[PDB]
Amino acid sequence: ETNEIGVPPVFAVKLTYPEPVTAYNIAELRQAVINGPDKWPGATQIQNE
Amino acid sequence: MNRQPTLHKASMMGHKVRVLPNEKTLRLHYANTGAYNADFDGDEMNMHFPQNENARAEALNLANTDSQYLTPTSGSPVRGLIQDHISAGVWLTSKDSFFTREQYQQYIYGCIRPEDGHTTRSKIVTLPPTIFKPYPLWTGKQIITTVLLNVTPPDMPGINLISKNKIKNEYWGKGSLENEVLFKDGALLCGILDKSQYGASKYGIVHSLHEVYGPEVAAKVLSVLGRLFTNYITATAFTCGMDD
Amino acid sequence: GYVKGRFYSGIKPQEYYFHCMAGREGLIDTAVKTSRSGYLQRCLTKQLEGVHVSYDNSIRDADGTLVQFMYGGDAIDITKESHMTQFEFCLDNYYALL
Amino acid sequence: EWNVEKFKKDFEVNISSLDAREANFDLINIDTSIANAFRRIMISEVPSVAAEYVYFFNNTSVIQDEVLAHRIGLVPLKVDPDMLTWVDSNLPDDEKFTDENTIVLSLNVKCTRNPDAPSTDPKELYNNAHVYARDLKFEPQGRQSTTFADCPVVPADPDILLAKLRPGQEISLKAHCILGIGGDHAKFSPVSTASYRLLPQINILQPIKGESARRFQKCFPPGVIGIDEGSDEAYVKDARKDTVSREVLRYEEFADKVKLGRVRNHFIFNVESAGAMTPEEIFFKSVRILKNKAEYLKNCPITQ
Amino acid sequence: MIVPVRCFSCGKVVGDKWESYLNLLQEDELDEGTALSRLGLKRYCCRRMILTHVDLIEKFLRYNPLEKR
Amino acid sequence: RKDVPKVEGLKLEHFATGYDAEDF
Amino acid sequence: RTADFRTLERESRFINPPKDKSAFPLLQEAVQPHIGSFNALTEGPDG
Amino acid sequence: SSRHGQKGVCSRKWPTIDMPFSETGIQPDIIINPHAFPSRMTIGMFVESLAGKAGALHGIAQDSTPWIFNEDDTPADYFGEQLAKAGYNYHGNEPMYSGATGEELRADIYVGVVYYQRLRHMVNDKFQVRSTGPVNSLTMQPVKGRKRHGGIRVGEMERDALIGHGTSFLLQ
Amino acid sequence: TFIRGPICGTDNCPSRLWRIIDGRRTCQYGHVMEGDVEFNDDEDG
Amino acid sequence: TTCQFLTKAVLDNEREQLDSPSARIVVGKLNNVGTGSFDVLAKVPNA
Amino acid sequence: TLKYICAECSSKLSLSRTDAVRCKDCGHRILLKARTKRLVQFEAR
Amino acid sequence: RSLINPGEAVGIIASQSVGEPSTQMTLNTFNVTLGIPRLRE
Amino acid sequence: EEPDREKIKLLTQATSEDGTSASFQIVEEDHTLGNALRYVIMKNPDVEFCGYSIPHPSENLLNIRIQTYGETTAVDALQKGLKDLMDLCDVVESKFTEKIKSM
Amino acid sequence: TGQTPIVKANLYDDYGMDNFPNGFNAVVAVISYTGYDMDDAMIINKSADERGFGYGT
Repeated sequence: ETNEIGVPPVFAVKLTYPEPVTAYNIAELRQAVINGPDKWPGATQIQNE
Repeated sequence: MNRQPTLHKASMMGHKVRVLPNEKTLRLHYANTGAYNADFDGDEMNMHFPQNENARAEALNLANTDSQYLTPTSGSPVRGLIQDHISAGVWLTSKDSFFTREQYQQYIYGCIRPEDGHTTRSKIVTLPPTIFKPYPLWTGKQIITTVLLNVTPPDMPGINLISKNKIKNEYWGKGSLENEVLFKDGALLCGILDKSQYGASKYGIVHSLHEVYGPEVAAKVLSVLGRLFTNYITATAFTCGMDD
Repeated sequence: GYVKGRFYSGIKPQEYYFHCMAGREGLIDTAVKTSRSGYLQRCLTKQLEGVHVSYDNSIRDADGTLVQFMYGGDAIDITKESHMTQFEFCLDNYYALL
Repeated sequence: EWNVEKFKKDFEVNISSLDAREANFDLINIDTSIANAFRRIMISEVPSVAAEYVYFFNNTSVIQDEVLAHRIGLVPLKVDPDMLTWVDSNLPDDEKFTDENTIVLSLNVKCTRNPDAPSTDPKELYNNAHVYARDLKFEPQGRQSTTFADCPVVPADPDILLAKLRPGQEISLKAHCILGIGGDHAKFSPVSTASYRLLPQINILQPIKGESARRFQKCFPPGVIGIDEGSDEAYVKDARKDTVSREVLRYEEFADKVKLGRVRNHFIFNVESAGAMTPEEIFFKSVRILKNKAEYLKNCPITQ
Repeated sequence: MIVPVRCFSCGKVVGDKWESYLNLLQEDELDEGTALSRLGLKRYCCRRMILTHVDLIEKFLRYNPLEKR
Repeated sequence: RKDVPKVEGLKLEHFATGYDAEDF
Repeated sequence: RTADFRTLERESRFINPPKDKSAFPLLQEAVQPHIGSFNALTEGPDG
Repeated sequence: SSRHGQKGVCSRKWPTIDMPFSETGIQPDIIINPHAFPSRMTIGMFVESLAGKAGALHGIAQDSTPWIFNEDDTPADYFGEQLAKAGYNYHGNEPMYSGATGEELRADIYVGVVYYQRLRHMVNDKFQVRSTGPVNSLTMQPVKGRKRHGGIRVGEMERDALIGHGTSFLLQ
Repeated sequence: TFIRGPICGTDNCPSRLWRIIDGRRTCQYGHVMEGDVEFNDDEDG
Repeated sequence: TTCQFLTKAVLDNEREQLDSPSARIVVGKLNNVGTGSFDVLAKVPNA
Repeated sequence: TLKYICAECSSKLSLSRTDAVRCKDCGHRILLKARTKRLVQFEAR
Repeated sequence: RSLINPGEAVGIIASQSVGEPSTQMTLNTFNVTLGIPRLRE
Repeated sequence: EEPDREKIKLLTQATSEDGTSASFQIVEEDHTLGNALRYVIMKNPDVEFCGYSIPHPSENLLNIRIQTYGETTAVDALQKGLKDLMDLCDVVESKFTEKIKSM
Repeated sequence: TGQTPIVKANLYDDYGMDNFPNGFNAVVAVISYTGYDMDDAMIINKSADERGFGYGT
């Protein structure tokens, strides 16, 4: 799309966004912890309370 | 996303992320090359990734590329198709361009895909052909009518536009009127489309859809015409030889 | 220095040489382009830097010292007055623009 | 109303020639989107055997190790496919190559000075100065002695010059040759050039009898236009012979008197081979892969 | 360096035709035109790969660090 | 000035597929 | 003909470097400004 | 780059099958956009393309010294007759088909043989990515260096762009 | 990879330490301690 | 001329009101040109 | 038996501790390391 | 509905809309002080 | 018992609840089958719309979208185009076998 | 993998530039087909690359 950038998978598995886990996103953030920092729609670290 | 000499605020715009496999470079559309003033021969761009929702909301609503369509210096549009999409609309919207039925349905779904959210009707609507009896055929101006029929919202009526091309009438022959561009209720009825219409040019069709339907509809038309004149170029090429 | 040759058929060795002279006189204006407006724009953007539209349409500096009473005379964004006088386009598209 | 029995009543195959390496044959009244798919599969999807992993023990020659390992991979082997099976990708290296997946080749060439009378040619002057492709020695590993005894693994072109040496230098390697498709790397491509052309159509419009028909002979290959007299003036003998050079459309005697189009459902396939398989048999593999590409999509569920 | 194994464009095996081609120009005294067509190079994408080869390996092989002189 | 000298002895070397040297 | 690559003359020169005199004498005339300048320090009239 | 200043980066290593094959069966090694030619006027490349295809067919080398040809002896008519003598088109064009749709292309495509070059400055040493990284000791800011893999700089001018959008939390 | 330092917190990991992506040191069981910022200088006579 | 103005600011004994955007970035305060030019307040239901 | 090669006279030559790093036939100093039989591996790509 | 919004950074936009097209007038005579040295005065 | 559930994936975000307009998503396919299948699907007299589309050259994906008129869902018309493409490959194989046995 | 030029000047041979092959011949098609080549971008063939095409160390 014209309003888009194509991110490589080299960049994609490094840059992380802190997403606070709530009732509406635990289905997509459980899958992020399961995939881990190798497989792409995943995560790298979790922050405790 | 940041071209490095940031001489104005459209050199730092807010793009959406599409993660592509198997690539080692950032990868950008041609419509953004005039805004950053980039030439695709080794330019590095900084990719800044903000970290809270007070910044995601402001890269999606204030510094995104769709709101940066007109520059603040004179109000001229700075986003549009560049080199080879210009030289395909002069063939696609030409008057030789007749498409059969199976070719008509392919170019619509080649550029507009309802799964990605390009349609507004959740189902691709089409047009009756312009030739019925010897063989049913569609004209190339009727594809441009179709892709405007799907990306614009169904409630608002079609665009009414009278404009000009860059191509004089006498390059087409006797009594041709293919310089006066005419849109009547969202239907291209006359004249080819050029840099003057879907380039970075003022009072064209893409600059008129920005005024009537807003920045997100005009963003989709540059996306849809960017893919229509890429799949048309693949099926019907373009070359420059020695006899030219 | 009038080259009657063309690039399809070739330019003769004399007029090949003169076209090499005109090819160079633009290329000395390649290096003088760089640091012209770099310091000029920094020096603007430090003064005109807290200057912003207020909620009463006045154009005020960050400390409040008023600069203008309306932006331009009529408080129009440049990126909005593109079809504002194109009255023929608005009458055709009346129901779509309403 | 299109039917597959209507397709069977008007589909012909006219084979022009069939050599052991190249086959030429026409397909008539099939769509361009189906005949493209046969060219498409013969280049990409049809599998073949190429060396994939190269294990050097000592390479002291001039050619780099990563270059010489690349040149072995481009060597076409004369191994029939449907003898090897597909190697697995996500199983480790100690379990990955078996006697059922892999063919092991090797190469052990040392160059030595030769005492010869004298400038002088290096086949006279050095022993083992040119490494050829036939020096890849097949090593039958596992149970590949009762099943590759009729057909030993030989390069399809045994005179491919792999490397060159001078005395003191040596190459000692051991390459594992695995099955793969040409769409991954181009070395698994079973065909040199599988391609088609579309049958040219020459439509003479006015009668162009006379001496003008002699200069209408010359604007085509010689087995295209025939002349007898003003009667039997200029008829197309064999349009299949014509390459579309458009030499007739640059003369002013014939800008109006001819039209140059194609017959739009008459393909002329030209299929060579890399030597491992006959070209008429990599066409049957192509037409069955497309069928098997479609059975696997038919007999397959849909979830969400 | 050495002759490429395959044609770059089409993919026909070319690397077995370099030593044959130098006999067709030395022994038979042919031109470059008939010497390529006798070897079977008939598409100009693969005619240009035997015709154009430099064969720099014979210049690299003169520097042997493993023998005297 | 003499014009650039034409090579004498050029023949057809692009035949369509399946035809090799059958033109006489 | 118009030009020729010297494809048996190149190969006979890669295998056999010239023993008497360098080929390509225009390539040694490219640095005769540099070498002849240094040669004039120790050669020519007056030593 | 060719020998006429027509440089360009590799945009995509484009797969083989969906790439326009010819009547001969040849697929090109390099596709160059025809739009790079009007602004640059490199016509020495249009004549090289049909002089290297005539020279590949007939087995000959053509001289390309400047001022061999003349305005009465145009090389498009010199080398063009060499392609017509081999049974190709006089203008260098070849009929190509589509790699994707299989249909024939609209007009004949200008194909030939051009001597290409490869430049030594490559893009392998360009990218970097930063997520937490080493910091500086005085200011506790991210550290300069592609070796330490950190420190993309939002400098003096990029601050002015973030003020000019009015976004206060992208500057924060 | 591992660099032996002090024991770790959380009443979980007693182990050695290990640096993480470019900037901070963790234990091998996942836990990471604070203030670990690596203090590397720049380079610019 | 940084410490030219710095001595001028001390000998004046000046209070910096922190409203130019170059003074808010120094002290880390939010800039007030655009979305910083107003305050958001949340409406709570109970007294 | 690890060896080296003299760069000048091309004589293969092993070298021990408390030896002058020289060839032993000519008196040459630059003395390049030979390669021995050892497994490296490649993709054929 | 086409008015400038409050809080708009018109100071920066006016300084960028002068300084950016003065990266486009660096050229020479194709009398009066021309281009950027007139703009520096 | 092991089927494969990644190869074909009906996209419910663009599938009509009528079933007569769906958009499929194949993995590991391209112009090879997607142009061969679009040809044979468009010969059904009940198909109103059909087109294939590859979203990006990088990922090996393929979207084909069938819209019918009625009395036949797009899943029901996807599989008629797969059998007639299976039947068409058997005709070509049965003709090319005769002519090798005719030389 | 260097190659000589088919199209060359006659001073290419007098300086002996064949000893130093700077470049290779390529079948080049001037065509806008892919859409990936504008603004001085070019398209290389993938199978040309796999078979070695301007490979260097």
